[PDB]
Amino acid sequence: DNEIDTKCINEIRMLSAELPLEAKSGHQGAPIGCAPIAHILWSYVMNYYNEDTKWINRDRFILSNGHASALLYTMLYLTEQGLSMEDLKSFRQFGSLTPGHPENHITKGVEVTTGPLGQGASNAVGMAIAAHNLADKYNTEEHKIFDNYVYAICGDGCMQEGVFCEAASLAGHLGLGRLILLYDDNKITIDGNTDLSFTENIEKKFEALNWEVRRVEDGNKDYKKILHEIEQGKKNLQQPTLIIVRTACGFGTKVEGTCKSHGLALNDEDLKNAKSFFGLDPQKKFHISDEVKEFYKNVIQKKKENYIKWKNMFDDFSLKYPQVSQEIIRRFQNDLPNNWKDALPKYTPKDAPGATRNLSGIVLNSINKIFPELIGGSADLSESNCTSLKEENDIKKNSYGNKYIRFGVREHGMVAITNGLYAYGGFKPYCGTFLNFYTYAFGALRLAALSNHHILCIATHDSVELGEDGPTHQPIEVLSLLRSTPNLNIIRPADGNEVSGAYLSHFSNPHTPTVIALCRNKVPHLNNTQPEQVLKGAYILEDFDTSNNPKVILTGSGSELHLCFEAKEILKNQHQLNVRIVSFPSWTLFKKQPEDYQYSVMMHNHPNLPRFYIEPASTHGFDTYFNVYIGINQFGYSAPKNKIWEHLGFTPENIVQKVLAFMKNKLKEN
Amino acid sequence: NEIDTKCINEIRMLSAELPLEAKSGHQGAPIGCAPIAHILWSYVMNYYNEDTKWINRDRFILSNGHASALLYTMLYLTEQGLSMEDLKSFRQFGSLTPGHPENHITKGVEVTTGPLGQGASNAVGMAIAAHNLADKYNTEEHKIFDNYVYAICGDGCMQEGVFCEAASLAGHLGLGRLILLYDDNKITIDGNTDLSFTENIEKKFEALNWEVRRVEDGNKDYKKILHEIEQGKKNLQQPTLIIVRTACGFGTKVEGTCKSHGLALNDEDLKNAKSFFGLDPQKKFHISDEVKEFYKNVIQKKKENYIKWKNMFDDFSLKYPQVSQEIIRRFQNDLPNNWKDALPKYTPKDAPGATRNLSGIVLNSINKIFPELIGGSADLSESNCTSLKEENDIKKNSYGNKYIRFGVREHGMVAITNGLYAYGGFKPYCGTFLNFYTYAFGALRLAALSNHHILCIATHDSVELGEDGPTHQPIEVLSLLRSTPNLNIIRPADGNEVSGAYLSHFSNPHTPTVIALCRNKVPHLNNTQPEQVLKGAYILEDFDTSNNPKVILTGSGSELHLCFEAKEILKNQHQLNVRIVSFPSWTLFKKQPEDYQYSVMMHNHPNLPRFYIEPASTHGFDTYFNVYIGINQFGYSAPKNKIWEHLGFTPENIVQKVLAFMKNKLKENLY
Ligand SMILES: Cc1ncc(C[n+]2csc(CCOP(=O)(O)OP(=O)(O)O)c2C)c(N)n1
Ligand SMILES: Cc1ncc(C[n+]2csc(CCOP(=O)(O)OP(=O)(O)O)c2C)c(N)n1
Ligand SMILES: [Mg+2]
Ligand SMILES: [Mg+2]
Repeated sequence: DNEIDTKCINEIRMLSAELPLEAKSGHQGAPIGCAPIAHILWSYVMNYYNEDTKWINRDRFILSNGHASALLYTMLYLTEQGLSMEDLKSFRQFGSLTPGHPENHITKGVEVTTGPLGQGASNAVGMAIAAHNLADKYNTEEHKIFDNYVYAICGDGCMQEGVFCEAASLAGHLGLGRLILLYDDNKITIDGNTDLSFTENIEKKFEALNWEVRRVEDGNKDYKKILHEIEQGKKNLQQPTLIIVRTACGFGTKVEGTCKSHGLALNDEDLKNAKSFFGLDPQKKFHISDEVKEFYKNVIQKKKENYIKWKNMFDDFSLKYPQVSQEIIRRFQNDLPNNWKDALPKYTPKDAPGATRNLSGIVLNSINKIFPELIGGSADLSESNCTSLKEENDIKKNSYGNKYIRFGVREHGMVAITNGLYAYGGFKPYCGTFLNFYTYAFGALRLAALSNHHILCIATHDSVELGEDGPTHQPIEVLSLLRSTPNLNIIRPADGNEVSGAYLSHFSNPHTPTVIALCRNKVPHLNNTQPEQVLKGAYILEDFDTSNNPKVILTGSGSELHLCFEAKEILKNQHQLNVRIVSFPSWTLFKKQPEDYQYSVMMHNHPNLPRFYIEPASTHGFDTYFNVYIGINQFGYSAPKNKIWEHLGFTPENIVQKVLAFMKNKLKEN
Repeated sequence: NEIDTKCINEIRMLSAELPLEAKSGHQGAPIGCAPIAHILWSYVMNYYNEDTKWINRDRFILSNGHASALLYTMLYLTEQGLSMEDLKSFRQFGSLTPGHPENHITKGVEVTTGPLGQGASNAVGMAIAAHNLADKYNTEEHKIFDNYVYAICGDGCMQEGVFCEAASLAGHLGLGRLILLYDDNKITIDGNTDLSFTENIEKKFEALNWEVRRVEDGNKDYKKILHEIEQGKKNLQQPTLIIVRTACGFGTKVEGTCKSHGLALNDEDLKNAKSFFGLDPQKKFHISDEVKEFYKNVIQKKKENYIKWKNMFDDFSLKYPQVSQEIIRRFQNDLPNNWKDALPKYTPKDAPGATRNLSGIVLNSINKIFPELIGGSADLSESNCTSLKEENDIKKNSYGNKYIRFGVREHGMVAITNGLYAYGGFKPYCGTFLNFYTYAFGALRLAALSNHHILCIATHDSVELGEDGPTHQPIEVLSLLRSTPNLNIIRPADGNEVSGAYLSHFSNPHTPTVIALCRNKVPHLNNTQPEQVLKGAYILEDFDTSNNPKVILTGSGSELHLCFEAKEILKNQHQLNVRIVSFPSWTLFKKQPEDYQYSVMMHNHPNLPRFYIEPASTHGFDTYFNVYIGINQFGYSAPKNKIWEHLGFTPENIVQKVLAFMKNKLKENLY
């Protein structure tokens, strides 16, 4: 043993613990407990380059137990990856680079946003898929361009969440040996001892999932064993490795091993006492000794030396294989393939009707041919979701350089893995399930929006239009949910041109996740639909004529917009009205537009103008743009689509009656 | 004998005919699981066909809900309220036989399934109830509650996180009254399970502290199915998983292919299958006299067992009348006498309190008079304020308690809470931070669809929670809940409204309630009233009789007190006539007559300033309001006061927005 390692570990414990104390808010116990793991990971195990936190061959790190953020920030400070001491002292303060739970959009060296338990460890499964795939796709005998590992720390909370139960099952099924998960086995959660609620035999469970399991019995002091088990885990490339590290929460302090150690239970005096216990100066606050600084300066230098060897190898590879090097650079710069928009199909009303889910499958297969970086799949609904890619193969154990993932019945794990694939870099991932079952996964979908992860969510069977599977499958509240979530696009295309526009919208908004809502049965290709105009959220398909007849606006989207065209025929020829038709594929994209544009389309500054909307979902929000509408403020039915639409008034005849009734009443009041 | 095989095969074939008639649905699992079903209803399960709400019945759950045609066939054969004409109306509008089972529609359907993983997780809650009631009420001579929970699930349920969570809790609590039969058929929709699902299930469930049993030939070895179920029942210290290997679509042309999952057998195919199984291929929707006679005898034997129980319960009720009356009251869903006396009352003279703490006071008050109150928090008992003083945890070998430590398992917690309600006899509650109910929305939405009367305590409801930051601060959740049918979301502003929110929950017994509660202290407000919370919005201070220009300020939760501070400025510095409206619940308000809604909000007046403040998405606000402060972005890791200052949650910013709206309206009207 060299005392410098123990000195580093103990100064990391106390600096980390000081951040919540300064903020009077946050968690000290796990940062103290996990300091040995962190010292080992950053000083000996992980390969990174402090001057380029986006190095394409870095080992990615994820703190799944995100409440331990003070530990991560201490490590990013010590390894000079972009945090100053003043940043550390700004822990949990407005606008700081050190929020109470790590956010990848705020802080360099933070790969994903954690805090909601189970997400980070599931994200890491997706990064391990990426690491295996790219090694298989690009490495040669002499050039190991991608040879990196995914390291994560988690606690008991992540081990209980279903999202990580799902992701861990897939990780074992796929044999992702590049994943190393260190579990802080400290017998503590917020309510108290884990014995209150959590007594699984974790080792036996993870062996049943096809993980390799290793153990460190004294994770507070045996940092050489932590290093040894990590190094041995890396040698087993056919199984993800779980390392169960036994620690004491708040080790060495007054609150050690009690559930109060979870949070902020060490004041100034308690930290002085802990510093004395650990052999440090109790009078120096926010202090790193010269010897520890010198140690981490040397760590940084050794990391850079390893980076320079890779860089020289990459330059040699790039001379020998220029077109492959060009592809790698393009993918990791998030640049899109040359002439990619030529892959988006175009249609006219003379083409045969098609379901928008099927039209989406045509687009997916078209762009798959020119996007080497496209990756994803369905949660056991590949045919119904139309996500299958012709002539591609499944990612499977010992065959990672493929594009299609069989997620199985794991919506939440799916989306978190999809998040991890995007966050790794170099990928444009997509996922699929029925729209109604994305709420199984909203924990991870909300994080895509907060994290700016550019993921594509194919969501078919978007309404009661799906028919006999019934109310447990028919969304009512989901469109409203998505429209109420910041930085998320929900697009509900009406026909083939608009499906192409929905994919165009996704790739034109590269910091925002997209959900494309798609219908089950065929709908007609409509007059004047335009892919580029989907980007504006709403646009006019047929404007007012030049007559002096009373004016009406009909608006719709998805599988009901064609009903507005049918209603227009009746209103025009049977009731002598002047009807505008507006397509409303995306509320979120529309809200981005200047108000002058929004009023030019919806004319919602006119109180007496009939402004109609139809949508098979909750009417929450409709009063913003509309003053007469048909929605669904109830659960659905197990019945054929036509019977549901008849019962709920999704017919041209009912649109007509609603508009006429609004107008007759308006005229009488006028 | 041959009768059991004949019963099984007629069940296979009648079940397979319902989707064919509807030209929609799933034939393979109903065929594959028919032997399990025959054994469960004919030999294992104790029920009473004339009372599907018998309090000591064995509850059954079909977790692989796409197999609904099988369940309906059994409810028909055991005469539990479905006719042949109902079976022929499978998946038709208004029928009692929807494509996935719905407890609100069909007698003998205990929970609503179809979303995978839910039913098996509900069954864990049902097993908690069965263990709890046995411990609470049984005596040496009177086994009032001695029943078991039976469930069938497929591969999909075994992959879903909600059931991974619930199964972990089931093993931790040692719920030996739970028996789960797993249809291990190597098939899901995409194809072979080896595409995505290769766990060693037996070893995994042993690690979760389940007992695991197996039936290697679940297509034909029905005696072994019966044997393993009966042995599973004898181990009361562990839930039992029975891994039943079947062939999806066994005996038919699609046997063992993923095409068998859905609708892949036509009229000719079913004739061929009937010949394979020794049945008359020319008779459709047919049960033979021999099979009808067999199930008539089953029903009579179940009734004999019920009469024995009823006689014992009558003897118990004479010896312990007060206890018997409590059991009856709980299972009737009736509330204790004078229960509303448990709801505290406050005035503006009382000291400020956080609404989460005030909720904790109400919970402990009603706990004293509600023996049927049960629940807990997902590892946030202190922060959610859900702890019950002087109550004990439910734990292995100690089930007659009221508090559940759910651990870090929000989705499993809500599904278990659903199961506790669906069992009968309970008023369950659960708790987590509001932002983490979207982890559990699969189950929460089903509470609404199923009419499960569950209470969801949801604290830390906004950016007001402060430094934990944007991963913890809801923006979209209030809107989601307001957009969900048959669900109440209530955000009480102070102590009186917290009592009103509990009043609202127990006054609306077929609707789940989410109560959104804040972290820090807020003042008790003028004229708040618990009974008025039932109307969703109501006037706290109404207009005076002056001719000064009118303004309405509306708020809820932790921001309503800001409207009082803004009113003081608008009245004293600007001479305006200001109404204050409390808006604790959009969902309760929407169910009021329009005339009431307009009398409160006055949203038929375009030029009247109608203000609202809420720390969440402005989606929906234009229904009642024309000027407002919301949050259409994610939050911040920062102290609450810093966030409110930055985003304009201040009395002075309310004043500026109202005055700017008014100045502009005057200018437009002068034109
Ligand atoms: C999904 C979710 N549910 C709940 C919380 C609240 N919470 C934060 S940490 C924690 C559990 C703490 O246990 P563990 O992960 O073992 O951490 P330790 O206290 O040992 O550091 C919980 C429930 C959360 N952050 N995310
Ligand atoms: C949460 C959820 N996701 C997806 C579906 C769609 N779905 C219905 S059945 C099924 C898989 C069928 O697998 P299994 O449970 O093994 O049933 P089997 O085909 O063997 O009868 C899926 C994905 C669903 N009903 N619920
Ligand atoms: Mg812990
Ligand atoms: Mg199966």
